[PDB]
Amino acid sequence: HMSYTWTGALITPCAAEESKLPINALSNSLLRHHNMVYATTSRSAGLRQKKVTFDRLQVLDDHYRDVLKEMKAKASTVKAKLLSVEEACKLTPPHSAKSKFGYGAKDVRNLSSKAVNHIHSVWKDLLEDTVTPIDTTIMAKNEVFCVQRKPARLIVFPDLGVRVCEKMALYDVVSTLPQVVMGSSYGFQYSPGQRVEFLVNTWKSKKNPMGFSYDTRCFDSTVTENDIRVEESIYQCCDLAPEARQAIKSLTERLYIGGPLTNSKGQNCGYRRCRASGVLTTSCGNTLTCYLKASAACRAAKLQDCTMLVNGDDLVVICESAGTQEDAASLRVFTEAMTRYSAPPGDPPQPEYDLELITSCSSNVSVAHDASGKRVYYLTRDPTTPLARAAWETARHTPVNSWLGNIIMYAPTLWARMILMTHFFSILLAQEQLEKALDCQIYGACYSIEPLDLPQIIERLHGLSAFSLHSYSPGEINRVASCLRKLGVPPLRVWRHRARSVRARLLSQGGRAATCGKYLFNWAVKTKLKLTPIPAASRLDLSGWFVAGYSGGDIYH
Ligand SMILES: CNC(=O)c1c(-c2ccc(F)cc2)oc2cc(N(CCO)S(C)(=O)=O)c(C3CC3)cc12
Repeated sequence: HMSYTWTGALITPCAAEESKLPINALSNSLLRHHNMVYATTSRSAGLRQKKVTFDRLQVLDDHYRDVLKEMKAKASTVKAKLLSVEEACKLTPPHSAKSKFGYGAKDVRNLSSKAVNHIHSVWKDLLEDTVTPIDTTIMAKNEVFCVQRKPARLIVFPDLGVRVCEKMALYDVVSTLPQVVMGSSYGFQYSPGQRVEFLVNTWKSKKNPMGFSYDTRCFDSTVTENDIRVEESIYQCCDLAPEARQAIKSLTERLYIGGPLTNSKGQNCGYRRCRASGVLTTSCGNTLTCYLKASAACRAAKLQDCTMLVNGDDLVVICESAGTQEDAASLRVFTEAMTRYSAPPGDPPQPEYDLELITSCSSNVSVAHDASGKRVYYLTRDPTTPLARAAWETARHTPVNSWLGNIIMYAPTLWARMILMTHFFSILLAQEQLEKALDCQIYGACYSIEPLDLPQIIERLHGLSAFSLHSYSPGEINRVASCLRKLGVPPLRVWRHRARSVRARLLSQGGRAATCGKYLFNWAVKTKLKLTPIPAASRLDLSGWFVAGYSGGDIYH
């Protein structure tokens, strides 16, 4: 019962891959220790293949089937619609990988007849054939990290035509079902501000709160055929159009449960029997499956008043404490239950008695103070990976601008405000590209965003306090400072100095540029302006934003 079988054909690249940090005239203004930053390449895919390849065994008990019955009871209340071809086509990213069959993402988005004709033929075939495995391309991801080296992650995805049909059958399902089935535990529903609020209120809801993060070793590889059938049975509880049901069963049999792996050069690389990383249902399936198993394991471990927070394969549980020694015992029982369900941990879970000491999705809760002095809670992280990618993006144009994503999702943080906003607005001012829309990612979904609209977006995801936070905590300041020394990034005082320059330059352009200077950089100056609610922030249609996650899902807004 192996996650993968392999032929020995290599996972080949699509193009030239750089492993070393590109340097330009801007590089040393951000980061001087360039040998610390690297990009993963297909060269390391061979190592990743070994890591992700193992036997899965599953022992399913009454807690499991009990939780699944409840999950299905809530699933049965969901009505989901089929998307039209044209609705699905406009959800396709502009630089989504082109079809093998003679069209690309822009053909799809323009509703070109060749594209649409092929998509109708793929759909007709899904309705007619519920057995034939669907081909997938396997590729190494190119992502940037700091040293102390990870191997390349693997992306497995079907043809463009198939991807549009997934949207047609399942987009409304994966968008509406997870909140209904999991309620407040479904993490992708929250803005970062709503998410902190939920965590703190949940932490406060307990008499003696304890919490842990539970992170599964190679989650996609732990997902069995049973797990993918159980997900399908949940989707099928929904009130669906008959073609949707058939297409969902076809996509499950032929794509989701498994299939042949082909490289970029067309060679058969092997065969998948676990989760594909680049299908529509990756995030939702993972979130459901992770919730099912973890809720069941809570019951096996008799944890009092478990609150789950689940996003994909990331899981935090906050529950009632039984004292440190017994909590420790209980976590091992939790871990014992999860492992039996084929979800063992990378690192064993540790109980925590301070909300700020729990880390999941690389992030933790911390505290600062707003204008009035009142404490505000916010999500932050070690800035190392964000900064290493900022350094890469200073010298190379990338299809996803992590700096922009990081400004949006960590806008209230010290390091995003002082370093990322300062640095990238300076570059944008110099190139006169403040109004140029840039592709970025929030919860795995693709967004095209104009840097000038950041103040609006930040106010909506965080509120006006994002522009007013101060008196950050000694622990947080310490981590950032230490990261800046390790990477060879100038100290925070240099950034305050440059921010005043950036601020004045932005004000000197007037308009939306001036708004950016006023709101984003008010922290930089001594005589603080008063920051009132932004007129335009109310106008912005933030629907699609924070209903669900779509990591690997090939979704654009
Ligand atoms: C189950 N885990 C969670 O819900 C998350 C926690 C977390 C929870 C409890 C805790 F004690 C410490 C941290 O922090 C997060 C940050 C992000 N973001 C970053 C995505 O990498 S963000 C800052 O955009 O909100 C996300 C995004 C993926 C939805 C999810 C979580």
